[PDB]
Amino acid sequence: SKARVYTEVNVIRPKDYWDYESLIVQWGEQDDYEVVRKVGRGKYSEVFEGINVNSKEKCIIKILKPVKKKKIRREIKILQNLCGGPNIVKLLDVVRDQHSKTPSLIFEYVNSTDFKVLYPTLTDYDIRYYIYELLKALDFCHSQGIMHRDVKPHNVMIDHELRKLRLIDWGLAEFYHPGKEYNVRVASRYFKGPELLVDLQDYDYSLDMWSLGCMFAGMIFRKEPFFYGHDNQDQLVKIAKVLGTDELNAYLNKYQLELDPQLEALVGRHSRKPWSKFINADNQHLVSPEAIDFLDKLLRYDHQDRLTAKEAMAHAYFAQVRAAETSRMRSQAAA
Amino acid sequence: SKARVYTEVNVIRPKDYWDYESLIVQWGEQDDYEVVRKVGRGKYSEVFEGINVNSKEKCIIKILKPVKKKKIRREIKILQNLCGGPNIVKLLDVVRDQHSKTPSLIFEYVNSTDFKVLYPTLTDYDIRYYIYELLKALDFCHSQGIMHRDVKPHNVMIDHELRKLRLIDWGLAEFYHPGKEYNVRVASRYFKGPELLVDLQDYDYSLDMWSLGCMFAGMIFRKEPFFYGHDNQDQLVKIAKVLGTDELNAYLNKYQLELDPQLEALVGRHSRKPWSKFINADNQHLVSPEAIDFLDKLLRYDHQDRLTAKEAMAHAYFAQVRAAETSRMRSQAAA
Amino acid sequence: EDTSWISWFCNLRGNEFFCEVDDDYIQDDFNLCGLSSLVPYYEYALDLILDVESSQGEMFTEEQNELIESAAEMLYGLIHARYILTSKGLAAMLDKYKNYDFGRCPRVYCCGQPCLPVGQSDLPRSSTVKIYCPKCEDIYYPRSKYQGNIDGAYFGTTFPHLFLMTYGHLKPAKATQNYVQRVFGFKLHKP
Amino acid sequence: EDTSWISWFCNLRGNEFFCEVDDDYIQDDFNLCGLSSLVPYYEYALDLILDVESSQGEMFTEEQNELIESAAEMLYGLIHARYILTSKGLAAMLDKYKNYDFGRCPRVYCCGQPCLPVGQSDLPRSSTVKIYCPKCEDIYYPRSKYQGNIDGAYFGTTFPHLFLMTYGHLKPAKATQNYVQRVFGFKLHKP
Ligand SMILES: O=P(O)(O)O[C@H]1[C@H](OP(=O)(O)O)[C@@H](OP(=O)(O)O)[C@H](OP(=O)(O)O)[C@@H](OP(=O)(O)O)[C@H]1OP(=O)(O)O
Ligand SMILES: O=P(O)(O)O[C@H]1[C@H](OP(=O)(O)O)[C@@H](OP(=O)(O)O)[C@H](OP(=O)(O)O)[C@@H](OP(=O)(O)O)[C@H]1OP(=O)(O)O
Ligand SMILES: [Zn+2]
Ligand SMILES: [Zn+2]
Repeated sequence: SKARVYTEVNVIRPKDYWDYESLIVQWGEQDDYEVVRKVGRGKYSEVFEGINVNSKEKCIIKILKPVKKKKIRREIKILQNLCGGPNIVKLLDVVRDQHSKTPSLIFEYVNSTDFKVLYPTLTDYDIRYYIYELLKALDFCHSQGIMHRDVKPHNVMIDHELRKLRLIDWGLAEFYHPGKEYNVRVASRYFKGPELLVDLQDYDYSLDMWSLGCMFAGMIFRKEPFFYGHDNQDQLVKIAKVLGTDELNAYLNKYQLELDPQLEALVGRHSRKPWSKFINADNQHLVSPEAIDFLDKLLRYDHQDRLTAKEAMAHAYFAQVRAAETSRMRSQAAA
Repeated sequence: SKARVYTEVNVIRPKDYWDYESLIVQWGEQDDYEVVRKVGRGKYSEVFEGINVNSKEKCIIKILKPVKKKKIRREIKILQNLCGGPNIVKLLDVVRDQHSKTPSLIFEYVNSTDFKVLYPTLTDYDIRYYIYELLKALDFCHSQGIMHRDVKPHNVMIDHELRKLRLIDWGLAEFYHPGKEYNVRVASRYFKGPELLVDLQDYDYSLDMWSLGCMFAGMIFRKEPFFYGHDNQDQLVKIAKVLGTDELNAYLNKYQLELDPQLEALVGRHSRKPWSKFINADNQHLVSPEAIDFLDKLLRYDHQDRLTAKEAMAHAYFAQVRAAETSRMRSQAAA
Repeated sequence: EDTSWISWFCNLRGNEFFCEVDDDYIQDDFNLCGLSSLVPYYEYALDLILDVESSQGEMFTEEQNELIESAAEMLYGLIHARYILTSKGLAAMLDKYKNYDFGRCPRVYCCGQPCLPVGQSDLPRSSTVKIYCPKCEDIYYPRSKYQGNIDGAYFGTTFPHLFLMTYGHLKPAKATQNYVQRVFGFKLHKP
Repeated sequence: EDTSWISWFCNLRGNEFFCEVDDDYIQDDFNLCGLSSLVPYYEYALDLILDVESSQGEMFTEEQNELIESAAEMLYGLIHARYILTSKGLAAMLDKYKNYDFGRCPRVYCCGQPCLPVGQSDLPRSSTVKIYCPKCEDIYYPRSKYQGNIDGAYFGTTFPHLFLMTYGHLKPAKATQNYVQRVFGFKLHKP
């Protein structure tokens, strides 16, 4: 299996672009940044709000917890290659405590509200806008030969006041090399694609599109998480009860994969459930027919049959967002 | 025995003037004075240089070591009665530490050089001047019915730069009440008068004149102390070897006193030695015939035969000093 | 009941400033990065910590046995340093501070403000452990010999400072009064 | 040789901060002002310090003899307070400071600066004894229990401060280094 788009990005580009294990670690001055307070309590790295001592401009400080040196270089190299990109978090500097060499990544200041607190207050338009802004980030990183592999609400930071969206924490991101078999222990349980659950190791950028689909379903249907598995096996069972098992068997037969008999017994046999089943009076205002068609084209077992980020941006669901972006740049060119 | 002069001062003046034991102790604000450094290490009280926090004017702080409450009141009452007097140290305030009530006397700033270091550099004129200035202080306190009783080099402070002399430490001073018998454990050994050494308890102001004579002899003859006794008994022996024993017997017979046989054995029998005996090429410039006549009229066994401070100021030895002071008055009156 | 290495260790004289690092945190082989190298005896030192019967623990002489204990001690110390920083260990340390297990400030003008344990550097064998008083904001030496010898890196220059903003309410206000240098009721006149 | 009450007392655990107050100072009945009153068992405490055979020390029971020791201690402490202030006593204390008998500062940034003993007030039974570090210029609590209980008035708020202008050369310069609140090598935000 090879990606439908951006397949040879890392074959075309030189070894220095994707060879993160040989990256030179040019540290900056840890004295230049002063900590203010904790923010995120993730166990891979701790997050703090800080300031540049000179410019006094705020910033985010992400202190990395002891992992393999190559994992640190992977995140830094990816952040460097994507730096500046649309809606990608901007890495400003990489410093370490001068005696213990404890590394810290310096980013632009976020000032966001977490997805869980904010989404219950969003209109259908705001959902389309933010999904569109997220797709801009996904198309960019995919075009640069990189898969995020940890798409989830916590990793999408939104400052609703300023309508700014940033895709953060590239700790699990990886370079796409055509035909390469990757580790399946990526993404958060609820957002893991079928490829991870059935051991299809030569997955691609399309994995992020499944995770985006899971987030989208959780938003428009107001059910967080949409696929609520208690473990990795149950996660596939939850998916099979919605998408159906006939489509799962066709997908397994297409890629010559077979499930362990214990897992196949758990999945059982189920019909495909239409997305209309999940609509209720409390989520109706967020579920338009275009929303359903868009979601249906993301949540497919076959990774090669899912929309690309570019194809997703072109969907009729975002016609209003694209028209508003075109009207904004016309009224801003006059003012 | 009664004093030749100022006999009735404390009989004339009211009980409140001399009744120090009933003095009201009106303490000031200890916070108003800040210590700077130690100066004198006397064991009755410790001396320090300080400043008034308000005026910032320098001052001397004399902290009194635990003594009978009446001894504290005696020094304060005497300082109050003599305050302002010519060449008398000026008491400015009396304060104590607010929790331990440790008393401290506040005086005007001295800034003097001690007698021992200074006198080897003094001219005969400077000696006459300072002796005259000391006599002014003695006549004043005697006129106010008070005996200093501790006249010695350490208690005469001289700032030679400004030609200022002050008589300090009135801790041993006492009011003269005619005929009264006093304690003989006063004055420093080398300056104790014969009356203290033979237990004539009804002594008077003339005791200070003996002490002054001892200081004067030490100065003009450059021998410090002039009478160098190893103890109280030997002190009388040292005196008897200069003044003679025939004059001592006449003095003892006059006041119906008799020495203890062991003391009379120590004294033995000696002729009177003329003051010329003590002259040498190194002290000649300080010993004039007037100096000898003046000294001879101070160092007499009979306290009633010694010059008063007023009589001493009138001696021919001070004729040049009086002419310089009378010329200064004419010049100061016009300018 | 036989007290596991973790629970027992904390009760030794001077070594009480150590919280019980959860078994769930030691079995989490991810936190063990770096330690897997710089610390010798690694498997036999971790087997002793989890109290599992060693496959060659029987085969050691008196000479090897004593050293495994000292290696498990260095290990658990550096383990403790990373645990006290996590949101889980932060909670566990708070409780010992509540029951003043980390003593009280030797400076009189700090009233009786309790302190936080901290090592002079996050570097092993380089420094003994010290304390931090939040009221005065300075650092001091321990009060007992049994405490003043232990390596400080087993806490690091990160935990007391993290505890500060984690619990903002506990940060006390500065000294009410100031030291009066008084000799006989009179302040030292300094120009 | 028979160790007189003075010489023996100084060797007790925690009570070593006391210099041998000369007999030439106790037999000087002039310094004994005030003490002549406030001090319990006044004469029996003074016979005890000079080790003189008391005229009734025979008939004194377990309850009576015990109180004489407690009166002689309090007395000798207040005696010590006035002796250390005299030019004679000042010299004797200097020697114990030379051989660091008055410990060293618990503040780490004091580079191992020895301290001076001092009571919170020159008032008996009101306060325990504390120390003064000349480098930081602040006051702390003792390092041992045996020292941290003794009444401080036996030294007073006058002696360590007297020691300061008596020996000007010993006054050390301030701390070169200062405490840096670093969390992972990053200075704490003090706006
Ligand atoms: O890539 P390596 O140099 O082989 O080292 C890493 C890892 O260290 P890093 O995090 O520095 O990459 C381990 O090294 P230590 O923590 O023990 O120093 C090592 O452990 P071993 O020495 O026991 O082999 C492990 O080795 P292995 O590949 O055998 O598991 C290996 O893992 P990775 O190659 O997967 O990064
Ligand atoms: O309260 P105390 O500490 O016991 O003081 C007193 C008191 O001295 P103060 O009034 O200055 O405080 C008396 O002093 P004098 O009137 O004799 O000068 C005298 O009282 P006693 O006759 O009751 O003993 C005695 O001092 P001294 O023995 O020199 O006469 C002395 O009492 P102590 O002998 O107990 O110290
Ligand atoms: Zn403090
Ligand atoms: Zn200090």
